[PDB]
Amino acid sequence: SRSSLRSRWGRFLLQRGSWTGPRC
Repeated sequence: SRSSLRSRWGRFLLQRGSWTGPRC
């Protein structure tokens, strides 16, 4: 299935909302 675009925001978002590492 096309879970590479409609699902990319699934794990990716976690890097912007779940991964608040030391960076601005």
